[PDB]
Amino acid sequence: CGYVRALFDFNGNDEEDLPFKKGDILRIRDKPEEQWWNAEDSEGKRGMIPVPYVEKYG
Repeated sequence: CGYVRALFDFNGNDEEDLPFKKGDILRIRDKPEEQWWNAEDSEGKRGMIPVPYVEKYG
């Protein structure tokens, strides 16, 4: 219920979007766009995360 998970490790590492990893945890915070939303990683880093690269956990 407002949580996603990345099932793929990305290479990119822009100084704007948070980096993802295989089997990473990312919480949903705000979904302004229709592809990348602002999710809070499991590190407290709140940035844009892909909805496709991730999955609906809860």
